[PDB]
Amino acid sequence: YKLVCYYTSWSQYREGDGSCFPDALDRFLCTHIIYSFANISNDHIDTWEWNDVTLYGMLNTLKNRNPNLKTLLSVGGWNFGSQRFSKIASNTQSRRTFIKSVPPFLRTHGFDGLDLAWLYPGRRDKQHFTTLIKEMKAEFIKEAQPGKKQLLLSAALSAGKVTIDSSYDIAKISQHLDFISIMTYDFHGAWRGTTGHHSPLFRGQEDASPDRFSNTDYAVGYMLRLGAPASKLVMGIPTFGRSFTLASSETGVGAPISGPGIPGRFTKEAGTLAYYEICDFLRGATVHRILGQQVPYATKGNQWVGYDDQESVKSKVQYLKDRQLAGAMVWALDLDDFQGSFCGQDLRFPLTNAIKDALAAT
Ligand SMILES: *[C@@H]1O[C@H](CO)[C@@H](O[C@@H]2O[C@H](CO)[C@@H](O)[C@H](O)[C@H]2NC(C)=O)[C@H](O)[C@H]1NC(C)=O
Ligand SMILES: C[C@H]1CN(C2CCN(c3cc(Cl)ccn3)CC2)[C@@H](Cc2ccc(Cl)cc2)CO1
Repeated sequence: YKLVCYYTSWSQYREGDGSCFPDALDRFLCTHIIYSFANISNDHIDTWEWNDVTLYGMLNTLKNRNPNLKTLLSVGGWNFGSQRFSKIASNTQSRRTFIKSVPPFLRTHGFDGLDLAWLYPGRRDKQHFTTLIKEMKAEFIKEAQPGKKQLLLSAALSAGKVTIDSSYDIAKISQHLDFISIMTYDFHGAWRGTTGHHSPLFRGQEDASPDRFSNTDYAVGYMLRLGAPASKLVMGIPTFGRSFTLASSETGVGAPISGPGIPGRFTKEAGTLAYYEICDFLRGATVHRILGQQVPYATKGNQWVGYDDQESVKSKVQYLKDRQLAGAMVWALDLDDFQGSFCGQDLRFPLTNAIKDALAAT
């Protein structure tokens, strides 16, 4: 199995114990660590943060004592400008300048591959996305062709049925990608105005949600049916929760809300919490395992958060092993309890170690 784990470069700026640099990462935890994100500037791949070159080095030094560890650089992101990617991918000359810029940059900076994070191609970009992936892989084969270790090409793909149908030619891109990470979280399965879990494993109660699509199992089965080989499909597991402010005394799934949850102290983003912030939240909270969805929510006062814990990520690993998938993907290492100081067990990376342990289990 693969355990593909993201590190985000803006996590260095979080206050106090929230600050995360690559030298806090456990070199033996994951098989692949992906650094997010690189820019595209003047149609060339390029750095984003002022100190990316320093942080690239802190990450790649982890391979010194773990020669099996691979690193990739993820280009794009969700505040990149899909308009910007679209223009780069449709223009024949821009696309070639970008492809040609990628292997020198990865070799210069010590990376083993590129992860494409175009979030998200439009219906009008579906074929451009295929062409981009085909031509990028072709350049990687050419660059290695004299006995080099070939660079890896991965892509992070939406788990949302509407985006999958509009944006991706799954069967074609799967032939060229070394692996696909399906982003099986941030689902919006609840009726408008109500709570729901953003990463359920299955639909659960049939008469309680609008659609059958907003869950991990539907997305995985669908992408396999569309032609992604199981041996290339890496299943996303979040180390963050999505939260809501409750509008009444009701606290179950589908309870009325007035808006997103109160921001966490470190991540400062209403509607989201890192897992270590959730560990803090859990003191005084009530935890419920959602029947049929195989994941917990916690509620306290007027707050409600749907998240994954050690038990639920082991169930998700059992699921992916039953489906013979390639492994698990984790967003993100800096949202796990990487310090080991919040989740009361003294253990660093509690959620990602739980995933690692389940993948290794027999
Ligand atoms: C990422 O690259 C883009 C594209 O070059 C940069 O966007 C430019 O930024 C300058 C400085 O703010 C602006 O004056 C230009 O108008 C922008 N150009 C475009 C096409 O948007 C962006 O600054 C880069 N981001 C980084 C390095 O963090
Ligand atoms: C607007 C949504 C965006 N979503 C991202 C999750 C991560 N995902 C990727 C992207 C790639 Cl390339 C690869 C894997 N996953 C892209 C979407 C969450 C961000 C988040 C914010 C705050 C906190 Cl505390 C935790 C997570 C919640 O918000």
